[PDB]
Amino acid sequence: EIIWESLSVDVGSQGNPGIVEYKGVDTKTGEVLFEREPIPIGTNNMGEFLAIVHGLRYLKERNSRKPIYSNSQTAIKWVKDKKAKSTLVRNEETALIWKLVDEAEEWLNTHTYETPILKWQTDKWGEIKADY
Amino acid sequence: EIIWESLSVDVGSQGNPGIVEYKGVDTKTGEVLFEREPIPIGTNNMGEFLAIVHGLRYLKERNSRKPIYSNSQTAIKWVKDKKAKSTLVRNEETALIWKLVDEAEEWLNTHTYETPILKWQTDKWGEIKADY
DNA sequence: CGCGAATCGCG
DNA sequence: CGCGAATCGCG
Repeated sequence: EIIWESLSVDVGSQGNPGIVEYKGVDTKTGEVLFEREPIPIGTNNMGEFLAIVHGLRYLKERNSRKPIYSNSQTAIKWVKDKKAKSTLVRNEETALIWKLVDEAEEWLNTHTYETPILKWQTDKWGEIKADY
Repeated sequence: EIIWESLSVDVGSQGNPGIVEYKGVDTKTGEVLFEREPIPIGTNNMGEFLAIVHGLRYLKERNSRKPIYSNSQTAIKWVKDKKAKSTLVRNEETALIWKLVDEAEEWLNTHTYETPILKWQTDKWGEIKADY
């Protein structure tokens, strides 16, 4: 079952592709540990991929042993693969989200980390904490 | 139902990826109208994509009004899209099949053709004629 | 509404 | 055996 001493990372979109944001919350207290303000164009999967890698950087900085939960099979797999296999066109309007994704991949390719990245089982455990 | 005055195009593989060949046969008489000798490395889908575009070039040359049948949803869609969305790595060993695919796409991009490309319904009509 | 992973026919 | 199109959870 559930490690409550953990970080849950969630993405917020509505229109997909469209404005995307994300945050990292303490799984137990719901305390917001980091948040990214709205990016004008991205996809759910790119935003959740960024949320996971930001969570990794955040916990590594803090020397934390906590795991990360995500409800996204896709973003967990992209993090494992060190590759975000997004279909989002690369153009002037998507340049920011692609720059951030590209740089998150480079981070993954050049650092080690011990944080377990675990799948949040929404059908058994309810909504990921503080789900947008 | 079935237009018997037509061309059926089929691919032959075994190992996929692996040696690939294809041919075009008269749907009715089974007469072999063209055949490509074995290409040492390709995939089923790339071979069937080539078989369809070869069939188009063959019939156009002959001023023929005949349709082409294929049992491949994938190769029909790649021909429609004028793009073969193969995952086959581009390396020294796959250079020949990729050169042929690239040149078949260019053909599609630079010619018009009236040949209908129709899906062969194997579950109702049995095996595509002269199936390898 | 769209995004992508996980889940048939074909040789 | 693998190749790709057609066919769930998530916000």
